Amino acid sequence: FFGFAGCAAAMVLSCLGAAIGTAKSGIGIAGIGTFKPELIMKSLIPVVMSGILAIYGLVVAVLIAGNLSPTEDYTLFNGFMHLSCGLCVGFACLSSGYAIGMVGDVGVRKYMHQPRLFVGIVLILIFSEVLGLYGMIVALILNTRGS
Amino acid sequence: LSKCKSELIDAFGFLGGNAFMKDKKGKINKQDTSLHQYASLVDTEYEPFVMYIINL
Amino acid sequence: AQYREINAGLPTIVTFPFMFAIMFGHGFLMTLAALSLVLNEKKINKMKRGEIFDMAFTGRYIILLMGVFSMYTGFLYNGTENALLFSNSYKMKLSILMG
Amino acid sequence: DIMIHQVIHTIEFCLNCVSHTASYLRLWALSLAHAQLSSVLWTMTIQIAFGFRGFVGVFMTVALFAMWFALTCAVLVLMEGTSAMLHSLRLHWVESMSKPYEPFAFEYKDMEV
Amino acid sequence: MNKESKDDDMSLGKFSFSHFLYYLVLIVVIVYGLYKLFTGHGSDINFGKFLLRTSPYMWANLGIALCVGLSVVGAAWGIFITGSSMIGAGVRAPRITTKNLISIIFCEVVAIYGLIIAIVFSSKLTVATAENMYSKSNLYTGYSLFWAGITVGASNLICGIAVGITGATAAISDAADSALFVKILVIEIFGSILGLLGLIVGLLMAGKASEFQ
Amino acid sequence: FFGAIGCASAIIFTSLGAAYGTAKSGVGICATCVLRPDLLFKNIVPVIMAGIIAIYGLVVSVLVCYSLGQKQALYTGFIQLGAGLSVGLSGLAAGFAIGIVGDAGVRGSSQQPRLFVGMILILIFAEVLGLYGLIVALLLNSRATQDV
Amino acid sequence: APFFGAIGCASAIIFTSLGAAYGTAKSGVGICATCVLRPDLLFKNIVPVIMAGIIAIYGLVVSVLVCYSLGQKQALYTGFIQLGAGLSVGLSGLAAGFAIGIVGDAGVRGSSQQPRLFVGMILILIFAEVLGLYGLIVALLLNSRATQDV
Amino acid sequence: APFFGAIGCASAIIFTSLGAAYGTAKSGVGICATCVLRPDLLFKNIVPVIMAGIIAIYGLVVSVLVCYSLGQKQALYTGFIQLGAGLSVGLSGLAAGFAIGIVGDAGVRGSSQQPRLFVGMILILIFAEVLGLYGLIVALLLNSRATQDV
Amino acid sequence: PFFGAIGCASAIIFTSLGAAYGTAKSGVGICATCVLRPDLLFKNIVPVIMAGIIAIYGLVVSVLVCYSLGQKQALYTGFIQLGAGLSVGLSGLAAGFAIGIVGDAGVRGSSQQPRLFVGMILILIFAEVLGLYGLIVALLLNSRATQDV
Amino acid sequence: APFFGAIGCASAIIFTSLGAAYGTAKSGVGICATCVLRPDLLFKNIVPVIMAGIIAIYGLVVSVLVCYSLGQKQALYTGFIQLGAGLSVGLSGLAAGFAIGIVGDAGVRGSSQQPRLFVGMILILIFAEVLGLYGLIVALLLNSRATQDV
Amino acid sequence: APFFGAIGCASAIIFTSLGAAYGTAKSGVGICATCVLRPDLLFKNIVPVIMAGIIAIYGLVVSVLVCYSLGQKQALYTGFIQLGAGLSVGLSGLAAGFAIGIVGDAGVRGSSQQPRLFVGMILILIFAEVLGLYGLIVALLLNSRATQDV
Amino acid sequence: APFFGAIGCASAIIFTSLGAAYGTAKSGVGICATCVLRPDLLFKNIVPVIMAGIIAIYGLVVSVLVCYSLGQKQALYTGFIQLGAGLSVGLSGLAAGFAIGIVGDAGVRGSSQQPRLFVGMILILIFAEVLGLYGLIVALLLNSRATQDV
Amino acid sequence: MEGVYFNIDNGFIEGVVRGYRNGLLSNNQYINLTQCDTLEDLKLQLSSTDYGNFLSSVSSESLTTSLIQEYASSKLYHEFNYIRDQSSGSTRKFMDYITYGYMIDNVALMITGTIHDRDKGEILQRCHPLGWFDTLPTLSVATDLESLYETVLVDTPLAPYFKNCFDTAEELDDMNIEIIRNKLYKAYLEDFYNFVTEEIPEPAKECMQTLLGFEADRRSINIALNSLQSSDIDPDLKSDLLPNIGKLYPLATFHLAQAQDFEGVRAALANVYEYRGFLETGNLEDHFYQLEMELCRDAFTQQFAISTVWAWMKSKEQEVRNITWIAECIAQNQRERINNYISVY
Repeated sequence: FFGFAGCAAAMVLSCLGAAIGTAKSGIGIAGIGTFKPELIMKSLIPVVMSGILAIYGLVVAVLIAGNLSPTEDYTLFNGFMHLSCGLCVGFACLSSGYAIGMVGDVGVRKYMHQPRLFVGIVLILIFSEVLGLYGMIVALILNTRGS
Repeated sequence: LSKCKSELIDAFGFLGGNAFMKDKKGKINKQDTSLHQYASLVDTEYEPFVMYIINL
Repeated sequence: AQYREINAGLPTIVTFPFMFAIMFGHGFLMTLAALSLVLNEKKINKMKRGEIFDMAFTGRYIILLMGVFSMYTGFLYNGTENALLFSNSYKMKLSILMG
Repeated sequence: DIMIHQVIHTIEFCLNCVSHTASYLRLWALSLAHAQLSSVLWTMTIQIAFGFRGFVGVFMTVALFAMWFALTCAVLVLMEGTSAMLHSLRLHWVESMSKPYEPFAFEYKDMEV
Repeated sequence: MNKESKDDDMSLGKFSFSHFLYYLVLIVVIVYGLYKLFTGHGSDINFGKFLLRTSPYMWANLGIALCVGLSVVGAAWGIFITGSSMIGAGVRAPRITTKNLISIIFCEVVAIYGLIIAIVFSSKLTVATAENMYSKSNLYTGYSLFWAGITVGASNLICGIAVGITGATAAISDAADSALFVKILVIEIFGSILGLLGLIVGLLMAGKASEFQ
Repeated sequence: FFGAIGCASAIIFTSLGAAYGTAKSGVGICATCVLRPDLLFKNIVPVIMAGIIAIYGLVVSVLVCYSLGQKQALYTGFIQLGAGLSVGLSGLAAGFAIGIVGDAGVRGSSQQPRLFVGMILILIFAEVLGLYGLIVALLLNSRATQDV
Repeated sequence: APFFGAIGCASAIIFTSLGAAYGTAKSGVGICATCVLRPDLLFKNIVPVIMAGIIAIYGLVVSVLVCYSLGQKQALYTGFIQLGAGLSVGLSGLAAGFAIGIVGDAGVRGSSQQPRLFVGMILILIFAEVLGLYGLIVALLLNSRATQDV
Repeated sequence: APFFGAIGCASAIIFTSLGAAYGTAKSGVGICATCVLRPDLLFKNIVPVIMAGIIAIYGLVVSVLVCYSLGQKQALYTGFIQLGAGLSVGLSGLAAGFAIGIVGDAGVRGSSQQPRLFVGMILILIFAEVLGLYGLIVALLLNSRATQDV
Repeated sequence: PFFGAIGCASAIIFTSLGAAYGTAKSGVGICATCVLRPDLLFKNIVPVIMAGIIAIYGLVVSVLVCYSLGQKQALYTGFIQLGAGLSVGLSGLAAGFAIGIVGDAGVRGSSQQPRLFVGMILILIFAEVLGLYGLIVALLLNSRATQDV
Repeated sequence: APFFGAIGCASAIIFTSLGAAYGTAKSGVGICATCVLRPDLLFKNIVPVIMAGIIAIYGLVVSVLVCYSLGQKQALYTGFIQLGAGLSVGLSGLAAGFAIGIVGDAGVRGSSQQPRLFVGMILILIFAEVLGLYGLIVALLLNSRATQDV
Repeated sequence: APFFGAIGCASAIIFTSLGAAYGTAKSGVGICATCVLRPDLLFKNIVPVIMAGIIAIYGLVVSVLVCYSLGQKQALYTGFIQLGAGLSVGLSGLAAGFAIGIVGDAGVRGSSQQPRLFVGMILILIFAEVLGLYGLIVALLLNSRATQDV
Repeated sequence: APFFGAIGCASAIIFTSLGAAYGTAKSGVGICATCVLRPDLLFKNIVPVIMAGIIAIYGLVVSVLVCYSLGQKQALYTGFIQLGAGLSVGLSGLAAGFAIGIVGDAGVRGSSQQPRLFVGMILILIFAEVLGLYGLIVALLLNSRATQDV
Repeated sequence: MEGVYFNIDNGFIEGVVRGYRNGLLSNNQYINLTQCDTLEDLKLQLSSTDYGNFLSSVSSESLTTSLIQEYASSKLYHEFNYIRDQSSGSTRKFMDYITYGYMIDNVALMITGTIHDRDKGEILQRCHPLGWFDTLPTLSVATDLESLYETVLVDTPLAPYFKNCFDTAEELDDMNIEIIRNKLYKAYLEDFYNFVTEEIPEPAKECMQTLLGFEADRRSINIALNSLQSSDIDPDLKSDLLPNIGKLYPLATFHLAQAQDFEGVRAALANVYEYRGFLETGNLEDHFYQLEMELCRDAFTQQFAISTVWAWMKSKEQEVRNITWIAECIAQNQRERINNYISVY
């Protein structure tokens, strides 16, 4: 029954990472007096990009919860892989949301100062969202290779 | 200009004297004090012969 | 404190050096250095050498009496001291009986 | 005005009565500490000084006795400088039941006059 | 067992120092307890030859109370920065800062979120919700309710904290005059779905631990 | 059997949160009351609203204390910890938010008589978090008698 | 057996993703415009995000190889030898991601004014990114002897 | 069998990669700060990052040598040896990288201020690798007895 | 047991960390003093070479402690070498920590006046006794560790 | 038996070496700072480093004397008096070195301006040496009672 | 029995020596600064260093008295009574030394300007010996009841 | 069990001596700092140190009374009521000294400006000193039941 | 980081400071006010600010001399004493040091002016939260270091004048308000880095480090340019030389400031500043105000931190001088010179 904590701890880091990223983007989108030209024109990509991190860990927690049953092979002890899968997806989603919030917090404020850096901030924010896929791919590859 | 200034200053340094010759190369100027100009009214570098540094 | 006969601290000259001398023959060097200050009181009173020698020269009588009384308690220690838990049974009640 | 003076004198006498006997126990501690610190070096120096007869006993005994007496005089001066607890306790606690720094100046001024 | 009285005193002592940390300086947390637990765990972990692990079965307690307490404790802390800013505006403007109180209901939904799962997490019993390893088997259903309620409580607390942080910046929404608060409310409305999706995905991923006869 | 610390944690956390909220509401009410003396009765609502949260922890602590000393077991000593922790954390968070909300409502009501209805509405609406934890603690404490 | 060793595969990309997130986070912060425009250093500043993500991309192969080598059932002998390769790539990816984050922040702030420091700042992250490759090589060498356990 | 010496291979590369990353970040901060005033000393100052980055090769070679000396059975004469032998070279490389970063920052700022400091900073930075060489020699001597598990 | 390898390995890590901090502070003081006058850079380099000599005691003590290791691992051979190595490691770390402040203060004070080089060289040369004392204590503790079972 | 009595011998030399290192650093900082502004007090300011450096001989002699009393075959009740006397001598040497460092720095800084306080700084600096002698005497008295058992 | 009662006797000298060292350092720090304004006030201000350092005799006498009472054999109930006297005398001497350090520094700084406050500063610091005398009497009464036979 | 009574008897006098030392230090700091500005207020401001220093008699008398009932051998029933009464007396003395210290320092600092609040500070200290007397009375009532066994 | 601090004291002062910071003169009001030359257009844009409440109560079209000083004194006293009186804890205690550091410069000049035998019957307060009759007259009337340390010890917390009085007690810095003002500006610049380094763990600050570094470099370049042509002593500390960024050396700032005239530290410090190669005091004065005005509106975007209140408290000094210069120039029938050159607000 030790494998239930690994499945329950899957989206706990992705939800706090996406909540901290959306709170960092919403806290960084307060300024600065003008909202017609640029905000939100290309600044909403960080909240929608970091929003799928909780859905990836929720889908991985649903797949790991559906894969783990009390009538399968559970006398090994071999149920330690659920903690590595859920913690692996949770650390990747929390690091992706934490990096997405820090990138969106400076990228949202950097657009009002100089308009030429909007393509650069969106270019770095688009590339920074690919960190969370490794925990979901490693969690699905780890869950596919076992029971 | 550092090799020609050190070779020309070392070669022609014995004409003026052995106590006023020193090794130097190039021309280093500063905003607080322009050095390497061979001034005769203010404090600056001096050599045994006439030597001027012109940078175009 | 400008009393003519009492009270000005007359018991401190006997209770002060006698109780102060019990904390210390280690008192022989203090009796010799205090005895040098008797002959050196005249030139040392007008010399003013050092900072501790000035206050020591002002209280030369207290250092002579306390230094002379320190030789008895200093030579008495080192009944007899051989180990712990033996001399402490008499040294413990000796300070209470003296106090 | 004697009401607060009576309770302050009763509480001060009750505190100083146990404070005198409680404060008087430092004599055996200081004497045992200085006597142990002197007898440790003397007992650990006399035996090493007395061995190896000849010139090694004179040079090692003189060099050991000089460094032993040199630290012993500084330790005795350190204990004599640290022996002001009887003057502080006699000036603070002893001055209440008998009657400041007036007794220390009066002790030196008593022998002068 | 000693894990009940140790986890209860550690849980009360952690919330006591954690609650007294942000309060006035009357007590401080033990900083040496992390290095002492790390050195004691690393020292006893290496020597001798053995695998360190705790072995409870269900413990029956922390799921329903931990879910509703973690959700209510997280939801109750979000309105502090929003109400201080909305009332902190004052007479500076009659604008949408006094009409943006819909985020306080979204932060108030985090109290019911997790408490409804804690209400649904107990069917016809209050000491044990399912079979335990004291007179029966299959204690994994009662074991997973603690991690499911802790994950749903932490997710509802993080969604309520993010909703309160979005509402505090959505209170004024403008650094200068002539500003609109709909842009901050649009981003603040996107953070309220994390509590519902995290509570539905957390409650669905945890199964059920009720109906114990 | 360790339900005594869980039963005392409700009144401890509710007393600490109500003490901090009454301290901050009394500090802000005392600071804002120096300007105008008419706003004392309007500013005194946050301390009385924050101090009413102790009744839920006292009633839950009395109800949890009533089931201790006459009947107890291994499975009947876990609901009191979560029931006390829920009302304690809800009362502490409600008092901590009610302190800053009472100070901001006291400053807004001290500025003009417009935000006092909003601060009184938010302070009157903040009791639902403590009422939900009190209802969850009463619901968990009510089912504490199944066998024996 | 206890089946200890499955946490090593999941712990590999944790420090690498945290190091790359700290690298892109520390590189994205700071001002990059002088008055109204820049020197076109926005195309030069995109290299630190790929350089910070390269440590996580190289660290993901160690977690994929450890996850493929983990399996459903394994003994304590292969599980004990299998665990440990992820922490070496994770610590080097976190340290190289932190040094690439500070070098990207100082090279981005100093690179905003003058782009002359991009020659050294581009070689600094390339010379610092070898820790993830060495940790992935040590994780591959440690995982090479953990297959076919009994 | 029971074994706990698997973390000794990544323990040297973790501290060596962290110290080399901290020294490379500290050298890149001073090189980036000194590159704004004088852009001539950037190529000369770029050598200290590559010179500081050579400390990871001792931990990588010690980790590969410690992992290569692992057999099929675990005894009480091989476990706990690679943790201390690799941990000594890891701590020596971490202290050498930590001193190399502070020496590289003050050597880069002082060398950017006045010339003739590159010989002293390169002399101290080149002389700071003796602790990593002695820790690598002690790690090789401790790693030489890690085999022959009874 | 079998855990004396970290204690035997930490002795060179402590002296290496103290010598690294001493070389860091000596390089910081030489870098700060070399900005005003670049004529005493060779005189200020004596503190890094003097601070770096303390690592040879922990390295030789670690090699001598590693050479005395037998073929078995018990609880009697993993307690003396840990304190013996930790003693020389802490003594080398404290001597390097004092040599860093002494070399930084001597290098910083040597810029305005070079007359303090005799006192700073005397205190820096006199502060190396902790590594020899910890090395002698590690050798004395290592001498009683024979006959390991 | 455990044979863990070496921690008391190592803690005395560790605490005495740390206190002597901090006292020598604190005395050398004020001596090096005061030596530049006044070269006449160079010979007078050297007393604090020599007085602070003498604290290491008490912990080294206590560790060397405690090392001989350990024995080739250790017991369970043997490592108590050496641990208490070693910890007391280590704390006494660390407190004596910590007070000697601030007393030497304050004595050198106060004696740099006016040389009239050399007697008070010399007596106050010499008066703090009784802690290491009392802790070394207590470690010798506890070491004398650790050789009769077994 | 284990005979681990040496920690209670050794625990007093660490806190007493640390408190006396901190009080002697706090009095010696302000003594050199107060001695510069007046040369006659040096000997008057030097009393707080000896008054702060005089508290070590209680822990040294308690540790020296409890050191000889250990011997070789001990009981299961022997070793707990001396820990309260040692910890109480150590914490009382450490707190009295810590308060005597700031009280001696503030009394020396306040007495440096006006010489009339020296009697009040000495009288205020003279009342601090009751805590160390009460803790030393409680440690002596606790140490006297630990050994009842032989 | 061996013994558990000395922890409360040591913590009572340790907490009372620590609270009285902290209150005496905090009162002597403000009294020594405020004594330079007003010479006539030196006798009035010295009441807080002497009034704060009398709090150690409760923990000293409670520690002497608890130590008088404990000999060489004892049971385990006294080591819970003795530790409870000693912990209550120690917490009451520490709370009384900590509450007396800030009021003594604030009273001594505020007494220099307006000399009319001396009765409020003396009544505040006299009303705050009863907190240690209540814990001393509870420690005496709990200590009265600790002499029935042994 | 974000999401780890729950300081209600910084949230209350951030909302109370945000309520006054909401209805304030922005960059569009300053740009429209500088280009405006009409009484209705100037009074209409400035009337919607915090200082425009006195213009709303007392309607006027021409800005007077006493009206700008009374409205600026009531706006600064209402913006400082109101936020300082309503704050408590570490936020109010740390916020009081910012007003005490600004009032310490006028208190040191009044203390030196009292010994200098100068007249004093009216003193204006810029950012000092205490009045010029309770704390300023007691410290200004006292001339001894013991009375200044005793008067500074009564205040909680201690002000920055205790270190300047302790350094000036031995006569180690200067015997005027110039060297004490430069050393007090250097110690005040180091105190912001010490407080920012101390509060870096609990609160997240990113704009306060860039604004403190740019304000420290602009304050060091302005302090070095202020001592140029004023007979500055090369041995005494009068240029405010210290490391705050990493590209400014003390020999380049003090050497180029004292008698060298070397503007290489400006171009070496950064290329995005207003002045990096200029040598005129007029262009350097507007460039220092434009560089100090930057990092103020961008720092106000982030909330729940003291970095926004630190730049917001410093923006009132340039906003009061810009509003007083624009109101006095537009009311006096003239054209603005320093206000027209500045465009960064």
